[PDB]
Amino acid sequence: LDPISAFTESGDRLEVQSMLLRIVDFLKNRGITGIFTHLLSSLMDGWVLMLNREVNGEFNRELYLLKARGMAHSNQVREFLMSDRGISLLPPHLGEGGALTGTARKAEEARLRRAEIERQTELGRLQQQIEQRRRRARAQIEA
Amino acid sequence: AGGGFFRGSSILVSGVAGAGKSSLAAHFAAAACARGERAMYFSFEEAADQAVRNMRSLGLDLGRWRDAGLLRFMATRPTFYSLEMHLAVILREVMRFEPSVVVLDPISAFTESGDRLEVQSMLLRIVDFLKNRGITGIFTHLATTDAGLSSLMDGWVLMLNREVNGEFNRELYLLKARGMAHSNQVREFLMSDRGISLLPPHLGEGGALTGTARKAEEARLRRAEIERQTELGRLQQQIEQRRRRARAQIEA
Amino acid sequence: PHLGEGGALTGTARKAEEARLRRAEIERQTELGRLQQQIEQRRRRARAQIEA
Amino acid sequence: LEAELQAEEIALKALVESESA
Ligand SMILES: Nc1ncnc2c1ncn2[C@@H]1O[C@H](COP(=O)(O)OP(=O)(O)O)[C@@H](O)[C@H]1O
Ligand SMILES: [Mg+2]
Repeated sequence: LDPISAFTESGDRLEVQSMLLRIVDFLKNRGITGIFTHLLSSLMDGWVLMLNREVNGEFNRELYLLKARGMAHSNQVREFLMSDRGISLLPPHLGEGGALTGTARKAEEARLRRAEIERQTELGRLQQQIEQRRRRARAQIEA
Repeated sequence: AGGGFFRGSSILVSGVAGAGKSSLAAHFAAAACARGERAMYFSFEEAADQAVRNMRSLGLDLGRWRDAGLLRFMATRPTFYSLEMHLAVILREVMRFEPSVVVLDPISAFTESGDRLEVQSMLLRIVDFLKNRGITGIFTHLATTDAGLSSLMDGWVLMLNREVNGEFNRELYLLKARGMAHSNQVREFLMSDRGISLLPPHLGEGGALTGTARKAEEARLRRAEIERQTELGRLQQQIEQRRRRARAQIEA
Repeated sequence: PHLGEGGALTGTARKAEEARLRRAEIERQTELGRLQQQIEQRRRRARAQIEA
Repeated sequence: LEAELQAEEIALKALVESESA
């Protein structure tokens, strides 16, 4: 049913909700899966929230699952990318920052990589200084 | 304080969708049936067999009590009657069944069906009948602004599914319990095969957190303690070596 | 009633801030005393150098 | 001299740790 918002936007609330309840009841009675796309949510046994949010001047695509009565659904907000090959869902990067799940995810990857490179270069500079001071001490002792 | 809500009480399990309000109400009812008592569920948006199947995920076996007759599952829709007819049918079934615990899930369903004054009238009549007959009532509600229905109820349990850093952590508050002392703390209600488990909060800087935030704060404290101990050892070693230096200078 | 800066806090946060303030005053005491003892030992140093 | 060298090494390690902090 793509979309059910068409009925609601115009019809009386009671009337439209009655029709919706009736449709759901009939489908379930006949044992038929029912997808309802919406632009109120407790009449459904599963609820998938789709989002196209704005992040730093760039819009990003996040899908997550906030309802599923008789199962265990992941509470994490995964990043869904649409493409010719199909619709793909990529997991979030866990740890610092939470999930990000966008070009900011790429930015956090880059920042952490830069900081690791910096840590290595600085530990190297300290090792070099320590070796040079050791040589200085050896020389002074020989003197 | 005392071991739970008073028997003659009106409880309000309020929440957003996916907060396990129906699950907590089902736990109430199953406890009633387990104590040798007799209880009703009044589902206004779900089927009885569907409910049994779904709660068997959290570990309850409501089917045993249903078969024993200690559980009656009445499934009726908000729009298939007039709110007055709903009141009448509910009262009649409750009378013939003579329960100890009654669940109404969701009482939010009887909103658009009628005028809001009549909705308050219906809800107040139901609450008064249950209390006056000495029946524990559980009333589930769906939604943060103002509801107005909390005053009629004597106990308030707020369930919450909160998005924190891209994760929906589950939290439970006991907002009100008239005539008792209760925790003003946010316990963390974890839904699992064994059941619903409320875990205590993390007391310290930053609050309770209750989730991946708790894990983050715990890891921060751990790393910081290790850092402090490493600094302590570093300074002790520096002191010892400077002491060797000064003792050797004195010997020179 | 709360007074001064910091706000009413009103809760475990108020109790935590009072604990922080007690700890801060204890640390002030330790700092002052350690500075005094350090001054005394610095003097010992200088007086002994003078003797030498 | 050798002990002073060791202490300086330790101080450099401590500075790296503080930077980590
Ligand atoms: N085995 C399980 N593990 C984790 N979560 C579960 C399990 N079984 C059910 N749930 C949770 O129970 C929720 C349904 O609770 P429900 O009582 O329907 O709340 P509401 O009445 O607000 O819709 C689902 O969101 C689902 O995540
Ligand atoms: Mg439900």
